[PDB]
Amino acid sequence: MQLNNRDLKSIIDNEALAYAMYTVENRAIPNMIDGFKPVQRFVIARALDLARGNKDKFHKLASIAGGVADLGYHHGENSAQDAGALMANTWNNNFPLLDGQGNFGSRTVQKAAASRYIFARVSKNFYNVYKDTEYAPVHQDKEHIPPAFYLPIIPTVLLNGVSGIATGYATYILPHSVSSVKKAVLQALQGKKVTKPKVEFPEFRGEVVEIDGQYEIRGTYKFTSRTQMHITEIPYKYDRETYVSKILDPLENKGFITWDDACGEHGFGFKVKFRKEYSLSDNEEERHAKIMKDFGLIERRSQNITVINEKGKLQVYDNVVDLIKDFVEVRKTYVQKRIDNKIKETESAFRLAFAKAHFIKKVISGEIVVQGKTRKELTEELSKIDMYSSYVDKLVGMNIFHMTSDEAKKLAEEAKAKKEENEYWKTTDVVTEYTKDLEEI
Amino acid sequence: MQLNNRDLKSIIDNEALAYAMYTVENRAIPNMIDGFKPVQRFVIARALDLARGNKDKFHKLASIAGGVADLGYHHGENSAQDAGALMANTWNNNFPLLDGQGNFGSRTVQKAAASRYIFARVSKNFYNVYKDTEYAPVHQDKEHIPPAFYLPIIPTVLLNGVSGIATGYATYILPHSVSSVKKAVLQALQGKKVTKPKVEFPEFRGEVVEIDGQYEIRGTYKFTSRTQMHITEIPYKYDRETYVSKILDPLENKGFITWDDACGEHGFGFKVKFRKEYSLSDNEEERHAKIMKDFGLIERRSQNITVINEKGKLQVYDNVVDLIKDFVEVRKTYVQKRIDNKIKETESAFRLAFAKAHFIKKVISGEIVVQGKTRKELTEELSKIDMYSSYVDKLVGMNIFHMTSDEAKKLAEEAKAKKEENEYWKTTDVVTEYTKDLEEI
Amino acid sequence: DGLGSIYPSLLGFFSNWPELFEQGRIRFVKTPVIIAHVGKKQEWFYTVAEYESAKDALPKHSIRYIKGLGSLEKSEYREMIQNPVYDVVKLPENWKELFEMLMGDNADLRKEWMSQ
DNA sequence: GCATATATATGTATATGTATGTGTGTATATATACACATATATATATATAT
DNA sequence: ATATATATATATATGTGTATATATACACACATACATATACATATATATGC
Repeated sequence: MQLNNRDLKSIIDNEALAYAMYTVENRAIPNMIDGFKPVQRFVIARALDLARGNKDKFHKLASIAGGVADLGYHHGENSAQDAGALMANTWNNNFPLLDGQGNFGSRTVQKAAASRYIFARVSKNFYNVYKDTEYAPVHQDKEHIPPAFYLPIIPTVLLNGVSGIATGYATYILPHSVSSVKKAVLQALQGKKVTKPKVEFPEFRGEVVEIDGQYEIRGTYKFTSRTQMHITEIPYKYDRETYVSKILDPLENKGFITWDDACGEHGFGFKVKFRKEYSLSDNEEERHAKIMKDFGLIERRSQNITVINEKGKLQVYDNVVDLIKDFVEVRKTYVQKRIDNKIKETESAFRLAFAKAHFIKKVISGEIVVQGKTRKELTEELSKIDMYSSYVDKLVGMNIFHMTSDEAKKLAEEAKAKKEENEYWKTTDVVTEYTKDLEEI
Repeated sequence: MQLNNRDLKSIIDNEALAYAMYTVENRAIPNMIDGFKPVQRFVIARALDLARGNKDKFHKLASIAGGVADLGYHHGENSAQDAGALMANTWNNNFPLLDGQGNFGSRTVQKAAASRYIFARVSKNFYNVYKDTEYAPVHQDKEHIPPAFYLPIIPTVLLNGVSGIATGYATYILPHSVSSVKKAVLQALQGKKVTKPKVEFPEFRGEVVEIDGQYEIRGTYKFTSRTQMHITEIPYKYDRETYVSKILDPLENKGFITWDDACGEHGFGFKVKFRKEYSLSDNEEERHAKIMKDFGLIERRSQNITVINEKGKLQVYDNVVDLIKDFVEVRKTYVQKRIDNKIKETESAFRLAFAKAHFIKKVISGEIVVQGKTRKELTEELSKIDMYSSYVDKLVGMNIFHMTSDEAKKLAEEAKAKKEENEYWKTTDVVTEYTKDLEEI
Repeated sequence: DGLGSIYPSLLGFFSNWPELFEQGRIRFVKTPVIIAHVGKKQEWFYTVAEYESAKDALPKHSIRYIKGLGSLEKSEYREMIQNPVYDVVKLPENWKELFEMLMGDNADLRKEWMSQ
């Protein structure tokens, strides 16, 4: 019946503390490695689940939203498909995670449509930066069917813009440019003095000016005449709707401006006829300062770097170069683990192939005789041979077209093929394959 | 830059007529043989594709709505999960085809549940009624992965009630009783006198009486005292809040009755005290009729049958029995076609079983052996043999443990099992196998 | 949906003012319902009957049904707006009996209207 | 007739302290308004009639 | 000369579709601004001072 007193210290420091822990570590944060929040990890994980069969078939977002609870998801699917709608932009994101098919909006509109018109599939850039995913660190919860995280060669958290918001903490990161971060991970691999990558925005002709830990994103404007006006770019936090509603309309119902549209292949083209009772400054620097004060073309942004590490704990940073270097020193350990484990399996494969090839060379008029004798006799007599110690199940699952001469030379050449693959993956190390998977862009 | 004069008459005769026929066949009215909507065929086809692995796993209603466009659905999916949500109940339908998991409802709530809370799987009733669905007639559209129609052994549309409403046209059929339809199709098998089946509505402890085409669905009340009374069943077209706001709320405003909750586990329980202003007769028959009319415990209903044949056009039936015997004759024709096709396959698998048995008996003991030869000339040598012809491809890809003598007899005994199944299915008819189908219940 | 329901209902709405019809200022935009990849190129089909007449003649393909502009891409929209296709909507002399026959509340008009 | 002086009033320019964000999505649920038709029902409007 | 018998178009309503929207907590650590006021300098002027 349990009429128990549950006191408020117990209520807060157990239940609300666990709720706060879920917000800070399993709802809001992306890791420094993959750049994915856990609902994003769910989205790309079920994108890999539906990526089998063809890499060019297009799939419904609701088809991801259907069986996401198989992987360990226990919330509403609408937030998941709207998250995938954000990674279906390629205008709010510099790095295209998924190829898409449908109406995805532009710079001028920001609200994505519902799932009912939208097809999506895995992009190639996934396959450029994510590889070797069977070595991913398996999560501590058993029904957490995706791992802890995946294997990128890059920190993707700095490529598309992260706003991470939870109980207590908050974080914000701007996107960057692909060649800048590519030469950055070259220079951080080599151990030289690492250069800062350039912050890039997609589909955007504005200018990012970096002063005192401060990003001035500047929209563009041009004086076509003295009075007539053409703003061609607006800053990135504004779209066409709020530039109309909070800038163009409040100055339009004050008798100073009359705005109109002049867009095209680029959006945000507003042609503004100023009115005769509004003062045009002949001092052009005062004109520039007042047009920055009123039209608000300079958007100033300050970043915030708080991250969960590879160990599952909070870490506060101030520079992006330290995130690159931490990514490199974290990643190289698992690269070396992959190298050693790959050596183990490639050897097991070579001894398996040499065992089955030398088996077939001892079958064709050989001492291993199959007719007239039962199953158990052959399993025991091949089990007593040490070079058929634990392989005899796939020797017996083998079929009779492994009897001719051509297959015997085929088994021999494939055994020496994985022998030279065994030696080739035995010689190499972290750095030259990391150089290779970097240069596969 | 195209400009064409477009007259209203050809606009009507093309696209308004297309909208009319689309609302008739593809939106409202089911086909008479199986009683499914096309969107309902999409729902149970997605149930098949979801439960291809396991019958007992419970899928989400979002999961039954997820991957629907690849099978040929091209319209608003929200109607598809709401149509799925309006079938897996135990209370609106006598005969569910889907096991539910969650509060799908009772008679006390008319609203369907959300797409965020309820799981579902297919019922056993799919495995009781819907057989040999590999022989379903192939739809003319290649994108139509569900068939033209499914394969029922019963008129399903009579069992749960269907309200179809389209462009100038209406149809309504009502639910019935399972043993009544069962003995009706038993009489329709044997050419006997076919009784029109008894109407049953589930979770309804009252009764339905047919009066000259009208159907009276009766709510039940009982005199607790002279002024006290208890309503125990109400008609299904009144919900709890509908009986409150349509009867009980427009009776306390005029000061007639007084009502309170007594809804037990059986169903719609209310307790009503009659006030002194609402006078009742001393004779119980006009008092009973006055209470029976004022409380609205009569549900009048009328029938309409405008249903769809297999030839893609309409057909109007006066009653149940003509549609029953039309179902019987089309089921007899297609079951005769499916047993002739079974004869074709039962002799083909005999031919393959005797060929593989004789082939293994010559491989064990004979000149037909392989030893470091050329796979291709071996297959051509088997192509010289007339009864090794057209089966040479899987014979080279056939396992070595059949080469042991434990399975060389096993192939022969399974061929004997084929023999007895072959001349077992050479003697069967429509009527005894469909008699087995009816006694499976 | 569109060309069968919001089209004739808004034409019955517009039937109060025929002067813009004989001004020619009403222009329906014919929109594709199937975009099909054949070989490398694409083919556009406006209505379902246009596809179904040419389904058998066209070779193996990969189609995409179009439910509306939410499935249409950027370049597809810019092509159908910078090279548009218009049907000029002309009212006949017997528009009133057609709009009563097709928009009146009697269902019997819809009964023997579809029976021919 | 003219020095003059200071007083306060209004520009003015900055520096305060607040106030409103919405950010940017995640997350939770819910609501909305139409087209397709017969079947009752109901309620009150008119006739008449003595 | 109005009581009443009666007839007929109003109100859901069923399911299918096809589409919208909306109140909130989360939080930094600024972003833009909302006035705003406020104190102080200096100008002129005029009326005192001489």
